[PDB]
Amino acid sequence: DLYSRYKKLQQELEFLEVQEEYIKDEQKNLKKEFLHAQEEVKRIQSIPLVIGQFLEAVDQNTAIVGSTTGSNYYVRILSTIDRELLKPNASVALHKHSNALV
Amino acid sequence: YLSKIEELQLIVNDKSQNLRRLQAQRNELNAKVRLLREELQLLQEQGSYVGEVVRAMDKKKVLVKVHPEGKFVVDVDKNIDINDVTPNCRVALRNDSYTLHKILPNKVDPLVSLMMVEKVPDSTYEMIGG
Amino acid sequence: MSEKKQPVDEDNWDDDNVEDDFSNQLRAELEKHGYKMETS
Amino acid sequence: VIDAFRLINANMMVLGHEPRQTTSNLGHLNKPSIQALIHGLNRHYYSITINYRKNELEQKMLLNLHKKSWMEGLTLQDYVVKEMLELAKNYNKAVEEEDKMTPEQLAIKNVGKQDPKRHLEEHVDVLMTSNIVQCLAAMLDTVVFK
Amino acid sequence: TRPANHRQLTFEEIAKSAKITVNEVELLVMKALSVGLVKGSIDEVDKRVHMTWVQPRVLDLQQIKGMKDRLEFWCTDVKSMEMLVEHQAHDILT
Amino acid sequence: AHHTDCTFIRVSGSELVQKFIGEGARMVRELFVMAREHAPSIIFMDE
Amino acid sequence: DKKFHGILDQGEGVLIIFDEPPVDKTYEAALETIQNMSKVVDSLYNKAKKLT
Amino acid sequence: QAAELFLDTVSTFTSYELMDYKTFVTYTVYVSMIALERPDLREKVIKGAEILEVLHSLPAVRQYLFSLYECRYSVFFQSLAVVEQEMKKDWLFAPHYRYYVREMRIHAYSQLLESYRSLTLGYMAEAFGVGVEFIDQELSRFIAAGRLHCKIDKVNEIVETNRPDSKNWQYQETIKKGDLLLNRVQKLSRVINM
Amino acid sequence: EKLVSKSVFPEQANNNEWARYLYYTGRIKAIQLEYSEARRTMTNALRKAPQHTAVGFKQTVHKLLIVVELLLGEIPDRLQFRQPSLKRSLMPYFLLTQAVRTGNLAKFNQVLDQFGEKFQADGTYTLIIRLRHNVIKTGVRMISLSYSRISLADIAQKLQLDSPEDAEFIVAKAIRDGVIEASINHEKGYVQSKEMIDIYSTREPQLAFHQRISFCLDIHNMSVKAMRFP
Amino acid sequence: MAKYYTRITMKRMAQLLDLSVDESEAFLSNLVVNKTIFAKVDRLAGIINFQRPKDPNNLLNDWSQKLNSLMSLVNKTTHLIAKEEMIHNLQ
Amino acid sequence: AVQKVVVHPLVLLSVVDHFNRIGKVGNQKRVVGVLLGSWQKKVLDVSNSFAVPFDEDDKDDSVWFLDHDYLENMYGMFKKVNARERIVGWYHTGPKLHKNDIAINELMKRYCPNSVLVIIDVKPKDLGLPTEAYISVEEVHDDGTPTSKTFEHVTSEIGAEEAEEVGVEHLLRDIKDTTVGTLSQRITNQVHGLKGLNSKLLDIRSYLEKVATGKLPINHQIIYQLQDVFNLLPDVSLQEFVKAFYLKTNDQMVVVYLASLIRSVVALHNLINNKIANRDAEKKEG
Repeated sequence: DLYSRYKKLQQELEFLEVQEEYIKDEQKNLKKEFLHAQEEVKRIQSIPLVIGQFLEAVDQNTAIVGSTTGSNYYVRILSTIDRELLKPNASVALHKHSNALV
Repeated sequence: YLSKIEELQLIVNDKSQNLRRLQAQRNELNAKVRLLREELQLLQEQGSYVGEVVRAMDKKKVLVKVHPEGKFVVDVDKNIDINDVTPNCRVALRNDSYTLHKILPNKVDPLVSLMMVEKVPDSTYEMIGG
Repeated sequence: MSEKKQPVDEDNWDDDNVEDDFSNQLRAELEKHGYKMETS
Repeated sequence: VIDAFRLINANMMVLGHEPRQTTSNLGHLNKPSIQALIHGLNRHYYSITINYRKNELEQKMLLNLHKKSWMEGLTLQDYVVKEMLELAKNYNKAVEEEDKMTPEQLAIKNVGKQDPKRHLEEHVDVLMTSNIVQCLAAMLDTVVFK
Repeated sequence: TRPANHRQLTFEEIAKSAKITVNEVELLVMKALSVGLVKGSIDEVDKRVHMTWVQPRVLDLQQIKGMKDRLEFWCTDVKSMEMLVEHQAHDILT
Repeated sequence: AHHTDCTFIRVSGSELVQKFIGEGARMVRELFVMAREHAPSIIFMDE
Repeated sequence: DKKFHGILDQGEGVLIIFDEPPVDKTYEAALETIQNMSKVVDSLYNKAKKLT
Repeated sequence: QAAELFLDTVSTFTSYELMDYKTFVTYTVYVSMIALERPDLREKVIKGAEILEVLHSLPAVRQYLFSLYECRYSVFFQSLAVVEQEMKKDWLFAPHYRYYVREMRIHAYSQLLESYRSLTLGYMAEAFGVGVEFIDQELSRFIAAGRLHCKIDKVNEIVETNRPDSKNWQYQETIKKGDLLLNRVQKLSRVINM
Repeated sequence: EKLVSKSVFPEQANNNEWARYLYYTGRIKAIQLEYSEARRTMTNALRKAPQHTAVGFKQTVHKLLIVVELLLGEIPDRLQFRQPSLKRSLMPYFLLTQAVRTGNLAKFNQVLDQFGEKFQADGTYTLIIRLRHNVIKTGVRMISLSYSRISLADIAQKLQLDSPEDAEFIVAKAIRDGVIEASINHEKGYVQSKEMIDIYSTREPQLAFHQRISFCLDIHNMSVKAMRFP
Repeated sequence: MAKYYTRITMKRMAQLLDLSVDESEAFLSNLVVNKTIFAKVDRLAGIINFQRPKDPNNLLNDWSQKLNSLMSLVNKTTHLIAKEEMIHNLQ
Repeated sequence: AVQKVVVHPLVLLSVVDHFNRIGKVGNQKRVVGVLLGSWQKKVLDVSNSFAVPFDEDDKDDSVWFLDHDYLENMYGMFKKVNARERIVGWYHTGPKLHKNDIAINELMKRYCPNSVLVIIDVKPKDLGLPTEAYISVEEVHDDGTPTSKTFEHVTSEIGAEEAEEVGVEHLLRDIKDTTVGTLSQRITNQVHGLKGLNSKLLDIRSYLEKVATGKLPINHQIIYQLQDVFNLLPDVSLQEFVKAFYLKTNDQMVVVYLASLIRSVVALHNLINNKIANRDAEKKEG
């Protein structure tokens, strides 16, 4: 059945190449989504931000801070900001709605 | 040989599946980075207030003073036991229902700077003289 | 993967190029070059 | 942020508030779910799903007026380019020269235990896009004009 | 009237143009240049003009230069080259 | 302090707290409470 | 050494005294390429040892 | 390396290997000028406090060291000949006697040429030895070696100048490092690529 | 026939095999009088020698490169590589390189007779036989780099030409190929030998210093090839 | 003196400056004391090259020409529609 | 006056919605509405607008009706919603301007002291922007054209709004530098090469066509004056632009080289990052 097997192997390559195109096409679509989401992370920072003072970091991705109002809040630190800057109380911009460390 | 060696040529084309695995890994890798941005939708949620527990009572009720306001009785969350709550502990009160979201440490006044444990002084036991 | 095949067919270097350049020359040893200028 | 709400009658409370003949639409309705403040006053009201009405030419005119208009699309003159570029290219390359030291550290490091090495400094794409687009001004130099 | 090429002209033609002697035109071209009604670049190698900005009161004839003699014909050439950019990188356009 | 294996607290500061406009019992009551949190602790006083 | 910053400016009739020798690209690339190739040398050691 | 490690002129003590501190100085001046740039030569040897007394003792060493800095080309060429006899006679300096003299001649030729883009060979003769042909033959051989970074001319009898490294040799400097740098990657990729 | 037989296989997975192909391909060009292409091929072949090739092996590859460069007339000193086994076979070539620099034919003749053996074993002895005439070319190349506008009589003194007319004949040979335009006046100008001008990596070499970058930038293919392997 | 001219004679410029050619170098030293700039004059050819002093990269020259030539083209197109409409007004 | 005419996006959509509202009758062939905007400065910005019922007739373009009541009542109610809002002009579709427009303009001039006409096209095409700005004024032409009363083109822009493309752009969008120089150059060549040629072609055709139907090939000073400004570059033969040699050509090489030399360095960083990424990280048999 060598003649039949030649057709069977040929079919396997044809199916694989047909599928191979799909992965690249979806991957390109994912690249566009990554850029759009990255812009959204930049967007939260741009809106007017209430001034705040860092107080303590309970854990990575979270912090305890006192704003100009002074009320202490369990805010979430943004991933992009360098962690070393966060440790000194210094001053941290807070998103008005989130209160997060923008 | 024409129909028994041409099938062998299709075996050469089998290596494209190995390339498909490499691209499949990239599809997952891109998915992971975008999923991290989907995780960043969490940053939108409002932060819970930070308050100190004056004392605890039974039936999942704790007396916690808000930092700029007044005493509030709060319902403890399932994650933290009433036993875990203690007097003079800086818990987090939920933004809407004032619930006990979590227990936060570092409940200490300016004296923390005085600790001076960090940046331990240069080793000098050998440098000391007689 | 030794080729083989073709067997059938500073401390002592670096200055070798410089030495080769004037190995034939420097018979004057510089002092004669000065004497040649004196004759000139 | 806009959301749409319709009240539910107290008499209707005994009856099921919203019988569903279609599971998928309820699932789409489920995706918004409820807001914590809305949950506080949710009783006596039911959230109703809101979707953009079909937009075709309306979508097309804003679409035409987005990249061409809302974003910069002069097109006749859409294509600094050679004045401050030399400063930007030197500055990013200088940042890379300092940044590349972290990758040099990773290769030298035995790294038996995995540790962050500040790699993926990248900026290679940023340099590539800036140098190539400015080099594409050659098309303006000898083709778009004379 | 002439953009480049014929715009550049000998001092003697300017001498005829200013109705003055060629030796005199070396002095005369400077006086004509002095009026500086139109900002331009002038080379005194042959007193050739090849200058920059000029304001014509009106275009000569039927604006023949404006037709395929200068404009339009060059624009037709550009779009064919634009097609060459598309052919060079059709996949990139996506 | 370098060769300790214990929390080292340095309290050579004078009185800014207590009944002044500052804070209450910070120099002593608070310092001991922080030392309680870190059980192996040594406090160095310079006055 | 330092001076007018013009080499033998005796012939010209227009004058050419100027010095412009600090292009950042030449210096920054020359340093980075030497430093980058150090990764190439080090990477060879890491890969070769695992390879054999 | 010796000129750098002979920085300890201040404290050579009276080492037995040195016949005298005076001998150590004669070696340090001889070794440093070959390997020292003009900014270092003024800072370390011409303005050197300890070396100056020792060169006060030796008139020849003082004239030879001073002439290169003073740009007294005629005196140094004669002085270099006196140095050659001493270098050949000296043990531990005889093996490189030829390299020292020619390298000094290359450094001397570079110094006067750096100032002028155009130099008549007659002018070079006036600065150095009188014979024009002898400067010309050294010029051609040094130019051939790649030393003297200049292009000679005949009949016009004017020596011109070569391109600056910053002006255009920066491209050459990137390519020279690049050729070895690129060559490494070509060989390396094959080993993992197999 | 081998040149026509040449096909694809740029994979060169062995790499040593590519050096082996290059070593003969360079040999073919050297015997075919394409010395300039051959030296580059030999250098590429010399670089790909992972195996020790310590005795009588790499030395043969080195021998071909040095002879072809000498055939070009550019003089390569042996100090750059100088492998000890290359050195044992290089006692002839090294003296021959000194002989090429020297104007003494008798020294070259002594080297040819005394060291004819071993070079004949290498099989590059025929290249040495052609090199005997090539000694004159080395001097002219030195003159072209050294003098922008040398006198015709001076060229006659430098290369010891018997007559000025013989020197003019040598100047026509000097133009040859791959050297700066002589642009000889044939009168007062003599060997003007004017060098290329405006070679400042500016507009005149704008193709010159941009083409060099294109090749290195083309090697960015390595990022695509390795990325494919996972 | 500036102007856009290129090969105007330096001796003629001295005559235009109303000072003697023999003492012109001293008279032009007055220009040096004024230190107005060095627009450039080639005395070897006896020509004042008063067009450009110290040549920088001509990056702006392409940028300004490109911005203006393109801007004039849209301006021409924007006016073009009105005139085309006027022929259509009678058509 | 009317130095620039920014049109808010909400108004730009409003014209299209009206065309659909009257889409049942295609006889009108245009949409006419009162245009309300604020003259905060010389810049004119159009804001919320309403459409007055109007009929345009092919019979001599004299049968035109504008309802005084609709214009007055709606404007007053809309002004009650926005104090800043005021009549600033009128908007019409029908890209070719009808002769009747000037008569409608006179009524528009009466309602607003410095009113403007925006010829927004409900069906968008390609190039430029949808709105066309025309202001009709009466003056004596310097050359001496009789009457000299005509609409004059003015610069037009798009207004700024928030959360407006969530309805539309969310489906697509391309806000990145990835497509810069990949397709952006293609669009400019696509339009400057063809659309710029088309307007010049209209004038080149006008050399005989303007004689045949156009006002005049030798007319409207800017026909030659603006074209001569466009011909800042000579246009033919020597040119002295890219043929400068020592000037622009030498500079083009210096910048292209400085830009190119980074790419050789750029390749080095990218290639070695791939070698560590695949040669070491992929090769982990364990």
